Amino acid sequence: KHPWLSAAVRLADRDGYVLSGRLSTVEHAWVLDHVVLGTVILPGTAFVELALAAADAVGLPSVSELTIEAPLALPARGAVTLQVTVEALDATGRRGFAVHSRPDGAHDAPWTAHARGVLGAAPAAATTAWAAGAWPPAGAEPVDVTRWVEALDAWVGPAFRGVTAAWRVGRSIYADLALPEGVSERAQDFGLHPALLDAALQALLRAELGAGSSPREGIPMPFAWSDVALEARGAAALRARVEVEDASDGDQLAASIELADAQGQPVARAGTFRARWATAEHVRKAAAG
Repeated sequence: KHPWLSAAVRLADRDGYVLSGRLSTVEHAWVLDHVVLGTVILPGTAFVELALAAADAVGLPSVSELTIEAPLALPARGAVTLQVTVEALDATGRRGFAVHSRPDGAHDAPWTAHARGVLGAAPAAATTAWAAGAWPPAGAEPVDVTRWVEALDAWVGPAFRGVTAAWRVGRSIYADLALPEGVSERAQDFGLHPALLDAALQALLRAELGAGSSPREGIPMPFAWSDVALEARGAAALRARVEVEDASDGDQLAASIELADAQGQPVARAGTFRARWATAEHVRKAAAG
């Protein structure tokens, strides 16, 4: 089952699936803590979670690609209806998909597309030996996760403060991630709780927007993910390795993410995450539609 998807229909007239559900900000008030430069939107890691749920429903192991097209503005006390569409399996073993929402109750309001991509085979496994033994890895320098970062600390609520400690060795950020109290109780209901995957992004941003960085307007916003596969569902706390790619584009940030459980074993990996710097007005306008 899933907290946000209540039906998974295998289509009868073509090779495809339609997953439907509902996201209530009363039942899941934690999502409202995701305030982005003043605008309340669902975290993009929630689209990853929904795509991972679709992969499980259709028997594929990975989200090969996901593009975020438009944010999902969250009602202060209401619900949105969700739909995940999954297309036919092609000769390379891949399926297109899309994630959509519409305001709850308005049964002929138009659907809004938030994310699209392709489901497929899983990429190569990555060791989690970095999570075993010495922690942090030898030679690490601390990242002060309590140091103020305006773009995060001015805005987000408690569910989106999920980094308990972080360090860096060169391009690799190592972090302890944990869902806050209250929020953690639902972790077992998700494939990968969106606030827990978002904590890996928080660790990256605190490292990149922190001490010694040049000030910049706004915040990097995820727009694309590649090769995201879960090995274990329902985790509440993790160790993370976030390896930053050398940025060939000054307006973008890119990294891989690897997550390990408390026993040192793999939980999930994202081959690539890509973000682009966005201003407050850009986010406001995008959420307004």
